[PDB]
Amino acid sequence: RSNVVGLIVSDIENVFFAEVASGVESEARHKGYSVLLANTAEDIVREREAVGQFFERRVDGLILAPSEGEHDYLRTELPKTFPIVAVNRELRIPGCGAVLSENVRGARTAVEYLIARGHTRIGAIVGSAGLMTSRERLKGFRAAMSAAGLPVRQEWIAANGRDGAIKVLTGDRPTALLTSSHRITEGAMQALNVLGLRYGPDVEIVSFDNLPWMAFLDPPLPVVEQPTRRIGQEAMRMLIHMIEGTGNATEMRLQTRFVTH
Amino acid sequence: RSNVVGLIVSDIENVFFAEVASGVESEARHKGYSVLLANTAEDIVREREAVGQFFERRVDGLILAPSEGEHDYLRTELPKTFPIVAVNRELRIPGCGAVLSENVRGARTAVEYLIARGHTRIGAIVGSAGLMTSRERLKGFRAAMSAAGLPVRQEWIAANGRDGAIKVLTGDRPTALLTSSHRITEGAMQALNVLGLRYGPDVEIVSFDNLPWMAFLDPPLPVVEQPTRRIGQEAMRMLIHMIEGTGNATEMRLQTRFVTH
Repeated sequence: RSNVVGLIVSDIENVFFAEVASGVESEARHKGYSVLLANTAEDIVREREAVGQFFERRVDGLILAPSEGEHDYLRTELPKTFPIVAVNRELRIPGCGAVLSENVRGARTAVEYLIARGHTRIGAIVGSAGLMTSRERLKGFRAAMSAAGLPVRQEWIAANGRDGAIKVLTGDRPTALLTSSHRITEGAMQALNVLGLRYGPDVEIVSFDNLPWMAFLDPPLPVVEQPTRRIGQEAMRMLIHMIEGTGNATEMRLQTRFVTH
Repeated sequence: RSNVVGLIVSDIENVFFAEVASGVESEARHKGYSVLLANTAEDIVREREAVGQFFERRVDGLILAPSEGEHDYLRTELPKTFPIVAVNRELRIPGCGAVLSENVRGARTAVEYLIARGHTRIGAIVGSAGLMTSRERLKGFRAAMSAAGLPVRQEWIAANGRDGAIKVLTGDRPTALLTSSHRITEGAMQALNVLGLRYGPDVEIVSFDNLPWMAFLDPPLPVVEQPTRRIGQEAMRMLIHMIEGTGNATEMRLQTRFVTH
């Protein structure tokens, strides 16, 4: 009834979220909704403040890219009729929708690709260990390695992640890494030349997130592309259904695609 | 009096604008304003629709990253008392504030660096020829060349820019290029290997925008860093003054810094 929706993002400066936001804004606009923006910069205290601020302003609903931390307040501080849909990371709160990527499958595909190239010492640098995304991407890694009968040393796993990369690469160090996002891939690239190692001959990398600069390297960095704008567009579509009473909250898993270039 | 401000951005998916939006949102929040977001994707017809949409919702004012096109409709379709501050590109409408970078200075500094390295065949790939940013970044280039007594062939100038790069680099082609943003730098990188040329020994590059990937290259790509967050914060600060009657619209030029890595 107000035709305003609240979009709260954990990091607008990260291009993943910016493109999610573009899909949200494009859908809302096509349907005649306005979009209130808040950026939390991964601070849960700010996320809570924006939730309360957006609620008091009586937005019709919230699209939330959650920051790392507890989200129980959402279930006790808000009416059960206030529609929320999460992107990227799930809430695990009854009634809250989620639009999420197929992380397990994408990671398993990326790592198989490395295995098919002849890597056996393969590691993984992920972001914060507690996240749904880190957890599922790590899981895909383990499943690929397991199916190939390749053992995985825990010292090969780390949770920018430059320091993590630097630690796993100064170990029987891996010849290959799965990185869980473009920003971690940045930190891995920083670790290589901190350690004097050579992207390519010394270490190969498969990453999530399809950034143009990854294609400029030699070899081109293979990536798992996430359907960022579609995540945004579908969250807004599910939020609108919830608001106008034409549909339910659900967990939607969207396809990723492996790009080898 | 509503405590809502309209942020209209020409391309939220471009990291430049995402970081400006971040600065705007952080300053609005600190002052108890909310931010409605529109993304135009560089379409002036969408810009005008957002402006009208935001005005009818009675936002207190607008921060506008202008899309290329005519902006006189601002001056005729809005009350003179409606505060507007532009970022990145100026409006040239009486009463509208602007928060811009020091484009001439930063470009001259980057090109002088190339000249101090021993480049004499130096070109420039800029974005759309009309824009204030392209115009000023080109001017800085010419002033550096001039001061060094190095002649510039027009055919070294092009206004992604992959095609423009491909064109200037298949000419007495330059050994170095100024590129006017990270997105143009992507197109020049694309051109290099379309042409079979080598970043480095064949063509060097200085760019605006400080992206982490630029430092992974060999050599590292020197950049003119823009104060993106501060541009957003100050544009919001100016706009708030204008709304609460505590200050005036003006043109602010913000310091950029040259990063060689």
